[PDB]
Amino acid sequence: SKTNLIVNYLPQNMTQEEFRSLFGSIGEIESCKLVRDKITGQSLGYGFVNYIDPKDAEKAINTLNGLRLQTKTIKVSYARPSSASIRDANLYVSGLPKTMTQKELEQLFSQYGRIITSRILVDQVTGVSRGVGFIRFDKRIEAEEAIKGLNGQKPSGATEPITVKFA
RNA sequence: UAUUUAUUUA
Repeated sequence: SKTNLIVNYLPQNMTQEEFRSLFGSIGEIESCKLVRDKITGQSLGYGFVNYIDPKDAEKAINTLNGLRLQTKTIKVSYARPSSASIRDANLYVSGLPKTMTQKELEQLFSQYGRIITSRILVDQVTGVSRGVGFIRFDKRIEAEEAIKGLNGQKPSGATEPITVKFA
């Protein structure tokens, strides 16, 4: 992209001043906004930062993505143009073979579009995959196509079909 | 089985 970034997985405890201070350390900011619930005013876990110089947005991604704050590992990337088309593109998947890795899950789902995020849930105790997870596509239409082409199907070597639905 | 609960901001 260019100068506008979206920062995800922000700690519930982080303040906008800390937000601006952390990203302000990279370079001049034209504006930034820790997103908050319109009624409660509490942080929603993410925010945006728009740099003056695109080279700084690049440096922000290169240096701050993966930074661990409190219980979070923040993610820094380019904000896609705000559009209703990117909303509601998150899927809930179950029945996956527990042998499946996240790399394989994305390879499976990527046939239908650009993946923004993927996550396979694991058991705290045994540590074994639970065969469930989430996949968020770039476009709602891509998620709809994945539901149609993957719900009730059996992946590559699977013996059991999987369920795909909007989160 | 709902995520590092929560990726598009008067």
